[PDB]
Amino acid sequence: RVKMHVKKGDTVLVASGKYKGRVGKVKEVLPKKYAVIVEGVNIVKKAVRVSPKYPQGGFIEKEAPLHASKVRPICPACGKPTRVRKKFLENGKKIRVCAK
Amino acid sequence: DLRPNPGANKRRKRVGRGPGSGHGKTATRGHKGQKSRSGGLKDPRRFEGGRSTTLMRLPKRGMQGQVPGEIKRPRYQGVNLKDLARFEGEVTPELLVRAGLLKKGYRLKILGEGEAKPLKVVAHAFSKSALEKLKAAGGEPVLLEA
Amino acid sequence: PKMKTHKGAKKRVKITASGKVVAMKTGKRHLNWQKSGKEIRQKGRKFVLAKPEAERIKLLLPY
Amino acid sequence: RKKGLAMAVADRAREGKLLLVEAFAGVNGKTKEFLAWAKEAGLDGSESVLLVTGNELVRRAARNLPWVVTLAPEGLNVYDIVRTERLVMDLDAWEVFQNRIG
RNA sequence: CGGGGGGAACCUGGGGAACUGAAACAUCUCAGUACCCAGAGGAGAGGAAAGAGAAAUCGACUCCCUGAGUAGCGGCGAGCG
RNA sequence: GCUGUUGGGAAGCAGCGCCAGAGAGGGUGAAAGCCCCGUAGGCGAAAGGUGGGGGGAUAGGUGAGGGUACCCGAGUACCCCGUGGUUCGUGGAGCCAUGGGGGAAUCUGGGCGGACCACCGCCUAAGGCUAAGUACUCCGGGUGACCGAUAGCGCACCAGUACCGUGAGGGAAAGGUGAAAAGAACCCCGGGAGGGGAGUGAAAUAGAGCCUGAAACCGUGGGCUUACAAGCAGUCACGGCCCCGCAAGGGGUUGUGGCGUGCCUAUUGAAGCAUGAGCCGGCGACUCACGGUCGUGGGCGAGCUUAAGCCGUUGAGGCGGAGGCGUAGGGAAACCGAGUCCGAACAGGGCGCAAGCGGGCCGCACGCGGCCCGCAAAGUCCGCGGCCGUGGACCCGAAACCGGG
RNA sequence: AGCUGGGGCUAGGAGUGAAAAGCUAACCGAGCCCGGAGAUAGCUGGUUCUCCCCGAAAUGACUUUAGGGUCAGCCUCAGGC
RNA sequence: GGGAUGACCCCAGGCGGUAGGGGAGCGUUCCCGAUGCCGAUGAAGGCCGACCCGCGAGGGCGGCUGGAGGUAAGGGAAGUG
RNA sequence: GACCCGGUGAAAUUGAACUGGCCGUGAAGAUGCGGCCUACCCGUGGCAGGACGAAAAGACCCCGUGGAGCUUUACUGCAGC
Ligand SMILES: [Mg+2]
Ligand SMILES: [Mg+2]
Ligand SMILES: [Mg+2]
Ligand SMILES: [Mg+2]
Ligand SMILES: [Mg+2]
Ligand SMILES: [Mg+2]
Ligand SMILES: [Mg+2]
Ligand SMILES: [Mg+2]
Ligand SMILES: [Mg+2]
Ligand SMILES: [Mg+2]
Ligand SMILES: [Mg+2]
Ligand SMILES: [Mg+2]
Ligand SMILES: [Mg+2]
Ligand SMILES: [Mg+2]
Ligand SMILES: [Mg+2]
Ligand SMILES: [Mg+2]
Ligand SMILES: [Mg+2]
Ligand SMILES: [Mg+2]
Ligand SMILES: [Mg+2]
Ligand SMILES: [Mg+2]
Ligand SMILES: [Mg+2]
Ligand SMILES: [Mg+2]
Ligand SMILES: [Mg+2]
Ligand SMILES: [Mg+2]
Ligand SMILES: [Mg+2]
Ligand SMILES: [Mg+2]
Ligand SMILES: [Mg+2]
Ligand SMILES: [Mg+2]
Ligand SMILES: [Mg+2]
Ligand SMILES: [Mg+2]
Ligand SMILES: [Mg+2]
Ligand SMILES: [Mg+2]
Ligand SMILES: [Mg+2]
Ligand SMILES: [Mg+2]
Ligand SMILES: [Mg+2]
Ligand SMILES: [Mg+2]
Ligand SMILES: [Mg+2]
Ligand SMILES: [Mg+2]
Ligand SMILES: [Mg+2]
Ligand SMILES: [Mg+2]
Ligand SMILES: [Mg+2]
Ligand SMILES: [Mg+2]
Ligand SMILES: [Mg+2]
Ligand SMILES: [Mg+2]
Ligand SMILES: [Mg+2]
Ligand SMILES: [Mg+2]
Ligand SMILES: [Mg+2]
Ligand SMILES: [Mg+2]
Ligand SMILES: [Mg+2]
Ligand SMILES: [Mg+2]
Ligand SMILES: [Mg+2]
Repeated sequence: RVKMHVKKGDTVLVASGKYKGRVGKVKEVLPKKYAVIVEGVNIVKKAVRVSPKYPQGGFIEKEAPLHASKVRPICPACGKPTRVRKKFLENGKKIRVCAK
Repeated sequence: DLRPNPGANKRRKRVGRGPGSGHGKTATRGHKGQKSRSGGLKDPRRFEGGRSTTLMRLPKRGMQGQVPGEIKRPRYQGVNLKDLARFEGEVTPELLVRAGLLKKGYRLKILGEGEAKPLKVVAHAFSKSALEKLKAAGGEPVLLEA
Repeated sequence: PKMKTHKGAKKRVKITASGKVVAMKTGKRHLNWQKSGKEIRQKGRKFVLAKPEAERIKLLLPY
Repeated sequence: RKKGLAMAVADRAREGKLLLVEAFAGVNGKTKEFLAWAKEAGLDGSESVLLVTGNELVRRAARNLPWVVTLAPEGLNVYDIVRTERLVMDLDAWEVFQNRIG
């Protein structure tokens, strides 16, 4: 609603910057930030050494959100924008000389 | 032509007059320098002194007007011969408005200086000198009122 | 907005074609008796100078 | 407003950058087409062109071209004429152009 | 069967000042403005002539432009119009 | 619309392509028509509001001559007294409304056309209803030669809040790390707050009321210089010292000598012991509209010009001659007119008028016919500027006055 | 003619007042708030960048005028002789 | 005066100056120019300069900072110093 | 209390200051001008002669055709009678 977009829980390419050319699976959509996740971009989160679940250690991070505009879908080829087909009754998205 | 230099020629001068700076119109402000320079005077035109201005002259130009208003009466508008010369045929009002003088001013009265010409002229009044010159070849449509 | 013409002027002055202010001579509305014929007689019309520009400004539109 | 309107066209004319036409071979308002016709007519896109025609189809044709200023004949102003290196006019536009002069 | 109460401005009606201007002031102006009160509405008012005004004329009312700062009103002052 | 390259990050730059009824704009690590949201264009409501705009259907309504002469809005018309409105202020004061007194008639009636009469003419009061065009903007949306956190609404932020006041009421300040918290785990000093290493980052004097970070103000270090001088603090000239430079030559400091009455305002007159200012930064004062009068750049010229509005576009302009100013001036006016007014006066006298052109240039009139010429004779319209009039009219400031609370 | 708690009434040309023009929410010869309102102020203060040319007055008449004004005189700018 | 008008050379004068009149400019915000041009090899802004150009208001050039905007030549508006 | 030490730490005012005396000068009462005479630099406790010391745009005086409270056989109105 007003904030829907291009991709979801599928395979994508990253034409971004530092991690250009990278390709990854389900990007856990936000979308209240227009970011995703993929398996790219990692950093080093300090993480204080508290017992809860990090009993003495601290310096492990997860996957950076990554602004959704920097990713592009890929199917039976490389990138390419996206088109929409009727499905003769329901509704589905197809590429441009490809599918879904 | 082109975007550059289409600019106003010679005298455009927008440069108004700002009075604020050591050079030009400082302090006082390009005039003033005393007091009674703040929001205005009283005119002068007619006003001030504390005297009689110049309302001592009497208005013998009587007949100011009664309350009901001015009296509706037919007003006449002149037009010398010099003008008319311009065109031939039969000159008439309406025909004169849809051209030069008159224009609704009501009631045409041809007259004065200029040479007459062989052409009928429909009017409402005629000066002596008009009837004269025109007798020497030319119209005379007078009377009207119908 | 839109100047108004001064009715006290129009009612007592008239502007000629050359642009000259003209008005009635003053001094004969109730002095008469021990005034010579020459006085009362010499009451026609007259000009005005320097004052007709300040004067003319009030008969703006009537021209 | 008359003279001005006239003197504009004049200048452009004298420079040799005026060009009234009729041969709008680029039919159905498609940018593609109009671009081809311009190529064969000498309008590469290196000079601003004030295209004034009463054909709504040729209107849509250009418009989107950064070097073309589309306009109908009744709306022919002098400002636009002076801000465009070249003047291409429809013949039907050159009609009302006359009529709008003394 | 209705009403009561509210709503930024805008509308109508009933009431309705003074500073100020007149280089003092009382007629006059500011002004039937500000403000109070009542009522009506997405609008209100007005509206089929006991009209206008001089044209053998026009043809309900309302709103814009001219008429026009004209005609006129005025301690014929300031000014109102 | 991919690849390449510089880069922390391409959308930049390079090569080679493509769309366009879409090249408005916004966002993505920087500046992108082709990555994202969109734009041109084209679709779409079961339900609820709106809606004669297009359809029908009801309610209601339509005639002619001749008679009678019954009806045609009552404490009303009309008259007087006291007032209000209109431009109308007692004025020659009508017309519309009405507080008091008196007080008719029904078309042979009755009001009006500016006191009142007489002709001529206009219209039917004392019952009521009636859309559209007009006004406004809490709300929605679109635009901006509108502001950009002292501006713009009082408020960009948890504001009509904190706070003041009994109360009515008054009423603020205060926005920003970064592309992304990756916002600093752990170690050292320390009770902590704070630092120092290390680490994230392109950048950390971008480290968290953190972008840039000026000035006043307070420090630490270095150079020059002061304890026999004295002065609106500077300035000119030599000298010494220290820096820069190859050197002529500059920069900084000031020992001695000369010369020297701050700034502003107000004033006849100030360094003044007359006003005002602690210092720094920012807000702060000749504007706008409508008329007028001069000058000016232009358009057209015996003419010039449009207002409201209609049609267009969606930063496009046309149309619209109702009207305005000028071509004639005098006279209070009737009126006449290049004249008019005072006057018996073709005496006088006051106001007014008496404008072309050098002439572009030849017809192959050895003319000026006419056209051309420039304001012109002569004026209008628009722009611009000076000043004036009316509005707060250059800005701040009263003691007071009135209305409602 | 006592002091005092609580509860009540009277107010802006109005109250109340063993009377001073006292008090009326720390200032009363007419309270306070908001509005008219940006009242008016012939008075005081202030009025911002640079350079070039010219360059005054502090007089006269009239003024409920006298520290303010209108006209003339004196400065400047453009056109003409 | 040379004419050659080329604003470029000569000759001779004038150039203290408050209120005021006049004439030239500088800089600030915004608009057309702009679907442009300048910019990460660093825009605006800030801190220095003994350098350059203007009589001057200013404008350039260079070094550090700064981190995303700025806008010529010619013209148009004004909350402009 | 003042005075010294330890702790916390205001204010009005303030053109800037490198702030001596006498004769004299000057808008006629000089740290600041002139001549001369004194005078090493910086402080603490104290006195108040001066800085026409601070504070409050003199409340006495005058001016303004400013305001307000009051009076009466000033003018003109109004309630009431
Ligand atoms: Mg797309
Ligand atoms: Mg200015
Ligand atoms: Mg100024
Ligand atoms: Mg001067
Ligand atoms: Mg002053
Ligand atoms: Mg004086
Ligand atoms: Mg005044
Ligand atoms: Mg285009
Ligand atoms: Mg009064
Ligand atoms: Mg009064
Ligand atoms: Mg008065
Ligand atoms: Mg209605
Ligand atoms: Mg009135
Ligand atoms: Mg790339
Ligand atoms: Mg590209
Ligand atoms: Mg009967
Ligand atoms: Mg009836
Ligand atoms: Mg009655
Ligand atoms: Mg009657
Ligand atoms: Mg009638
Ligand atoms: Mg604010
Ligand atoms: Mg409280
Ligand atoms: Mg930084
Ligand atoms: Mg930033
Ligand atoms: Mg030191
Ligand atoms: Mg020594
Ligand atoms: Mg000295
Ligand atoms: Mg004095
Ligand atoms: Mg003086
Ligand atoms: Mg002083
Ligand atoms: Mg002193
Ligand atoms: Mg003083
Ligand atoms: Mg002081
Ligand atoms: Mg005031
Ligand atoms: Mg009680
Ligand atoms: Mg009290
Ligand atoms: Mg109180
Ligand atoms: Mg008022
Ligand atoms: Mg001189
Ligand atoms: Mg004197
Ligand atoms: Mg000089
Ligand atoms: Mg701005
Ligand atoms: Mg800027
Ligand atoms: Mg300003
Ligand atoms: Mg102590
Ligand atoms: Mg000393
Ligand atoms: Mg002395
Ligand atoms: Mg001395
Ligand atoms: Mg001591
Ligand atoms: Mg003591
Ligand atoms: Mg005083």
